[PDB]
Amino acid sequence: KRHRKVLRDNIQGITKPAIRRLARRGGVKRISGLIYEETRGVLKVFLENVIRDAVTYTEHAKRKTVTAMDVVYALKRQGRTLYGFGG
Amino acid sequence: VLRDNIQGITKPAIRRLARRGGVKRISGLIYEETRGVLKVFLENVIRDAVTYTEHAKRKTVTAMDVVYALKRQGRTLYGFGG
Amino acid sequence: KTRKESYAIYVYKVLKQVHPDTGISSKAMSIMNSFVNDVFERIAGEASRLAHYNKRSTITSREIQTAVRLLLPGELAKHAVSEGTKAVTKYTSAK
Amino acid sequence: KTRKESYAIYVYKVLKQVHPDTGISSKAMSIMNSFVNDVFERIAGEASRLAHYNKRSTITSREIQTAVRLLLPGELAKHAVSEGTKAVTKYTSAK
Amino acid sequence: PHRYRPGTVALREIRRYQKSTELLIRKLPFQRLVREIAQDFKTDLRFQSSAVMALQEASEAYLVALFEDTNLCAIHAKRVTIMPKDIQLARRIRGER
Amino acid sequence: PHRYRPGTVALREIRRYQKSTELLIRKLPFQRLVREIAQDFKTDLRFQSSAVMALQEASEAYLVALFEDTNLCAIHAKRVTIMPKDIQLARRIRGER
Amino acid sequence: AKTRSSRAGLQFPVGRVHRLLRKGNYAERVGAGAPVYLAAVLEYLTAEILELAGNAARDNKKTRIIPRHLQLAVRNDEELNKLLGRVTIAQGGVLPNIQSVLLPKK
Amino acid sequence: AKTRSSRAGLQFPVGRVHRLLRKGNYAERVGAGAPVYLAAVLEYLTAEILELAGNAARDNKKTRIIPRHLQLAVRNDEELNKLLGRVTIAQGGVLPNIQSVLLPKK
DNA sequence: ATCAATATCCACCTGCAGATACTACCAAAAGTGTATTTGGAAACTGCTCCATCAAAAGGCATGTTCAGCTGAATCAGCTGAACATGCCTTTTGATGGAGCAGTTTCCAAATACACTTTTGGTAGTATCTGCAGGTGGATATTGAT
DNA sequence: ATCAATATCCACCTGCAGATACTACCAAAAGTGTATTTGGAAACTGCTCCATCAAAAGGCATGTTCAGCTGATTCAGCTGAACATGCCTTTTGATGGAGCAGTTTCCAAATACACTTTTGGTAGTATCTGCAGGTGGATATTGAT
Ligand SMILES: [Mg+2]
Repeated sequence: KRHRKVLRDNIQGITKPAIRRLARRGGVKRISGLIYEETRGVLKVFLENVIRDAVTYTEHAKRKTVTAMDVVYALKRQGRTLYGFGG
Repeated sequence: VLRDNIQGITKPAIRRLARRGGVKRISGLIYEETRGVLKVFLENVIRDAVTYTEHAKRKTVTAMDVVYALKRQGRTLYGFGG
Repeated sequence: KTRKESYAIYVYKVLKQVHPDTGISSKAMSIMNSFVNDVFERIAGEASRLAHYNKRSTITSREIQTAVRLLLPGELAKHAVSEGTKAVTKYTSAK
Repeated sequence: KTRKESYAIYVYKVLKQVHPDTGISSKAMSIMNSFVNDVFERIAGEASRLAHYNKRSTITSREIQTAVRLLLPGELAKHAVSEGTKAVTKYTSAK
Repeated sequence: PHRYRPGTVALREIRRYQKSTELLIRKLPFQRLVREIAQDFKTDLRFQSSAVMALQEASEAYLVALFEDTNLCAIHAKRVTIMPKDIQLARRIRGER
Repeated sequence: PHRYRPGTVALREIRRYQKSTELLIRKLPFQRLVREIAQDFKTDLRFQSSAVMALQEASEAYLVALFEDTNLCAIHAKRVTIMPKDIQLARRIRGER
Repeated sequence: AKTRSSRAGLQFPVGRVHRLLRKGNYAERVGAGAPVYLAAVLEYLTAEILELAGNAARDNKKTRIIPRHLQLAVRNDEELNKLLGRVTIAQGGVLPNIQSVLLPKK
Repeated sequence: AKTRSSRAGLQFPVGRVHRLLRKGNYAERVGAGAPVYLAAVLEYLTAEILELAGNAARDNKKTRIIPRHLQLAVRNDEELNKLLGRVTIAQGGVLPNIQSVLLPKK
């Protein structure tokens, strides 16, 4: 491979409107303007936790690819069991 | 002086617990709410402990029965075995 | 081309039994498959622990039974226990 | 009559290295014992799962290590891991 | 002719009870309540002494902690007085409801 | 010239999004975010696309549920507007701290 | 020439369930009635969920159960909702539910 | 004869740990270092706690560690508290803590 | 109430995605049958330790009084919802190779079995001491004025 | 402010509950030497599917406008905190007996092994159909007035 794009600030792809939709699914009518940064933070923490575990499984298997099963097993450890992807 | 056993969990004992939990002022209706809550807690745990007892073909609930019930209800307790 | 097993065909049999003109999408089946694996693992685990707690080396239908009463809630437990008792009785008498 | 095992003495030996002039109540020791049994089960349990996910028949130190990483918070993990790799090194070299 | 202000003894008891670890429910009433409840699951039961003890430690830990969350819920609604709704909210959010 | 009153479109959306099941975060942005976070833990990693999808389904289900609890926290405070303090109270009671 | 499933009156696969108990290392030994009893419980639960999911499919004028219908089944049933209270059904959505104070007027 | 613990430089029973692993149905088989590693981890964690619980004894002018000292040790350390976050230490009480709004005015 | 702008609900249609189908085939199953191993129920029984209860301890049910908290009413300021508007970013569909995952050989490692050595739990009798619980008097805190 | 009621602090003393110490002991692990079984890295290579490139579908960013929500202020009234102690429930300690736990037995059921059969998966190429997403057309909801 030649070159490899730098990833930064991607947390900002979780847009104001996408966060409003999730609120809505969650039954929220009115949303303070500070909610959006707070939600980004909370999402970042959730992902760090689940990806860390998922990647740990990947490495323990000696792979370079994160499988759906790595994520499913990480989700199970963390008490957030997911059906629909192989477990 | 005929009286349900739940009521032996008295106002001043419920007040003491609250206090340990940092509570300053307490609505009067709390005492009945707290008894309801305690009853459900004990039901869920005792049900599971007894189920351990029945399994071991015993008539005595051991502390290990309780400790195992607490573990699977996500309330792991230390100091009574296991 | 490694063979990947699932409970799909059985889920489908049981589906035809209860809703004879109803289909199921593969994603819906995937979840049904997960659900069976999940409950299997959870019953089998309780049974595992239970055996150990009682210094038994063997998991019998009696261990499974308790694991069912520990794991499932009231009414589902009552009925699951019928159908498992029923099946073991009918299994023993069928030879 | 039946001998009732415990980690108590090993806990007590370690107390003395860590705090040679300090003692420990009966109840406190029982808690330290629960603690060791609990962490034992948690780590083994995670390790078992790891082996199974990876279709392996064996629980080696790599599984115990990965287990520790997954169970322990940050710094505790890191120091726990180094103490674990340490003891295995020393053990191999020793005849 | 001397009286303590509302909430002064309340604070005093918070400091006292936070500092200690005795159980705060009387043993006997709790013992009966345990047995009563166990009777609906199986009759003619006996309880090790340590079994009843373990149940008490657990319940009080549980209730104490539920009052912490409850108290946070009252404070959230700009109050200082715990109410059943605060206990309800805490239990709902804990996923007990 | 015409207008809905504030809250009318908001309820319209609640009914709409509660009726459907599509993911509500855009796919690619979410993907980058995954790859960024993973990269910080470990370089030269790839992802099965269903892995990313598993994360997205888990992430949105988590966040939607958090907003119900949050929304219950505002309502407890006699408000209808969720604020950061509501998210925080939800997460403390949930044991996420 | 008869399977243990047909011996027990079950659609679910007893041999398979026996096999999966052994290789999962739950205990040294696995009794003969265990995979029978377990396979039945599994069948009982999956039947219960399909019955209710099928109804949700029909209530939406559909013929093919999809995950939304499984979610409606589970979440509308107190006991299934509790059994699966820490599980997430991909593509299931949530139940319609708006809190009262949020609605218009008084 | 010389104990595997002494070989590994450990106060914690490598042998017992090994055995407890076999008769635990964790896997078909068990490598030679797994119990060594596991036992070190347990010793380590035990020490850390005794270190801090002893420190608590000291503060309260005591030489015998009681449950209260394990509780104060565990809940005043962010990491131990997280590990023991769904665990109740019998006879531990709670950390002195009063929400500031409940303090009287100056 | 009336009018009307806008959203919502049908119903009907049509391409095609993805679901049900089927015929060939097979490896890994599950089943069958006979040989050998043993786990745990079953039955007697010894000794904790659990229920019961009398006497000794002491915490709580009671009602009165009023501080100060909760919640209703009111209002200004300004946050956040709605919407119009310009277009950037994601989505969708079609082409190159890193790495996964499936086969096989081979020894480094774990199991097994039996043996021989020690350690760790218990009990026995006694051996020891940290500290909870009580005293006294100095000082802090709270509340009345 | 002062003044006094009461809570809180520190020091010192003391009896014993609960700790550490001990030796027999013996029994049961854990470790030591010999023979057996088995797992999984390394070496190799088919081939899935992940990363990475261009064209088409529509959601995002931004500024403007004002509805109505939040949070401050005030205040009446209701409701929970504080209070004194004789009174009744819990605690402490004394004593039979239920049952749990220790032990030995023996057999029904489980493990093991070896052909024998069945079946659940996939793969190749075909064949069917539920419904998503388009249209237009009839009815509901909302907000101005
Ligand atoms: Mg980075």
